[PDB]
Amino acid sequence: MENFQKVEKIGEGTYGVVYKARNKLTGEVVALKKIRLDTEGVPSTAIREISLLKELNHPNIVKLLDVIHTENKLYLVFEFLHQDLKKFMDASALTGIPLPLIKSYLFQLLQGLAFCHSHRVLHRDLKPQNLLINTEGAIKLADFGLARAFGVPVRTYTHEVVTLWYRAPEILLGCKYYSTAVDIWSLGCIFAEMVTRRALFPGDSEIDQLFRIFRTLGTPDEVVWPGVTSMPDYKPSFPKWARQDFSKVVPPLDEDGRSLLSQMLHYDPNKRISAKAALAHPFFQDVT
Amino acid sequence: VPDYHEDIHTYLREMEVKCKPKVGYMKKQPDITNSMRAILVDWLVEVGEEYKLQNETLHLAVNYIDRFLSSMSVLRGKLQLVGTAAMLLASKFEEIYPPEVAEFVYITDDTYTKKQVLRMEHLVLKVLTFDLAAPTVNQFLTQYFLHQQPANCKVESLAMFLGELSLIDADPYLKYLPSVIAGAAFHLALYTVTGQSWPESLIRKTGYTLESLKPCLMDLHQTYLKAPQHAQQSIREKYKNSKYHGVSLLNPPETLNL
Ligand SMILES: CC(C)c1[nH]nc2c(NCc3ccc(-c4ccccn4)cc3)nc(SCCN)nc12
Ligand SMILES: [Br-]
Ligand SMILES: [Cl-]
Repeated sequence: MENFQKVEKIGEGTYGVVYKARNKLTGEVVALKKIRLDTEGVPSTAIREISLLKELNHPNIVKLLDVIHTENKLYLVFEFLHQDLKKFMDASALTGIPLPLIKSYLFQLLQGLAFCHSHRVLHRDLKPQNLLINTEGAIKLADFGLARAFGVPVRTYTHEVVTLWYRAPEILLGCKYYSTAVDIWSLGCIFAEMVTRRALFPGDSEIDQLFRIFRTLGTPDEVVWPGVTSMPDYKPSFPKWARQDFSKVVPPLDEDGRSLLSQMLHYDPNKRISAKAALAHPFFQDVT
Repeated sequence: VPDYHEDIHTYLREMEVKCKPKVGYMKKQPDITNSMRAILVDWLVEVGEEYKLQNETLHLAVNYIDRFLSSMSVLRGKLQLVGTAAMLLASKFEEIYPPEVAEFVYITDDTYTKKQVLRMEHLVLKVLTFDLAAPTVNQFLTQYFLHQQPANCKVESLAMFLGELSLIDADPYLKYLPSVIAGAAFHLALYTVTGQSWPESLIRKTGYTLESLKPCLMDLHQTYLKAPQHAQQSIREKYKNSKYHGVSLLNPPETLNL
């Protein structure tokens, strides 16, 4: 730790505080993720982030460089990336982001995600604040504090997962099981968000979250999602909204982008496209 | 089958070779024996039952102990501190609601303090280089269960029982990879209950024939036949429960004709 000069706090995330710092010897700019250890010992979020990211070596997943246990603290040393997707979208809130850059970013995130999934890892917190962009045009998945190694087949996992705006309807309606599909839902929301530069479903409670989903995609029933009306938190008094046409919801999208977005935002987790199948979608025909 | 069932199987295959502990490590341990490890592991099965932990959590804890004792000498009076920290880490990795440190200290009857358990935790992490996501017998079995035609709950419980027996005895099971033990346990369970054999679709998926499984199977069959006489009995007592359909009371076949 004597080798690092802290420059400034840059954010928080799932657990701990994150700092920009400079290696004094090599000159390398890094990100330090700090955990104070003061009761249960090392937090499960840290144990998980670390073990999993050591396996996940991929150009669209943020690189863990080192773990240092100093005097009462744990520091995770990560590559630094100069910008996150959220800030990048706020600075393009007027001109827009050109569709080929959106396509490239989406294609890269899907590569990172398919990697996690084929390596039995659920991220469970995909949102623009956790997607980091470097000066080269690369985008990368980050903050694996809420991630988890999953089995084949899955059991029941933690219920209180995924930031509200990016949270899948099967979690909100209280399914016993969830899996890789929750990450794809999140990415669907992000795909739409890059196009419009505003969050697709910005709810302020669980019920309000469902209502925002329903207003846009149509209120799910037994036609579209068999078993939905029997789910724990499904209520027969839910309003029945009709599904909106995607060319009003995300106008810049072409035919293929509408089809892909539809498949990522399917109600039924068994119909929702996988990350690897999405990489083969015709939308990625002409990807840079 | 779910989306990545084949990609995950192939990856778990690669990882199980990297996460394997030294086959002969107990020979190089000046003060502990296989018999002391068996007593430790059998106690952790009790701990698992008492705190209602998943079977995956127990299999991981054992993998951490074996990798930890492959590189560090340990005195007999500290062996249970190693096991306790290992179980704590496995629980934080795998469980939604891990028991707390204070509870892990309590189940050792205050042999160790809270501070010792948290320092042992740091040491175990450092020695294992934070690599906790190890393939287990359990992870292989549950994938193999997706190839039953049709599913048989007696087969599944018996195969879990045999898989878990193999954790107790370092000699001989440290000489086999988890995917091999799971194949042996699945075939033996299948044969005991229905008389069927390791199916064609699993030969295709795993690349293992019965022939490749045979040495482990010979070992596992002996473990099964002698299980009522074993000095350690927690696993056996646990698979008497109706939750596991009393499969530990079933009679093992006399021969496998292999
Ligand atoms: C820990 C590791 C995964 C990591 N590597 N690069 C990271 C990064 N880079 C974006 C950024 C850079 C500078 C600033 C910045 C610069 C100056 C002043 C304030 N902030 C902000 C964000 N951000 C974060 S957390 C904030 C985003 N939700 N974690 C990062
Ligand atoms: Br210096
Ligand atoms: Cl727009």
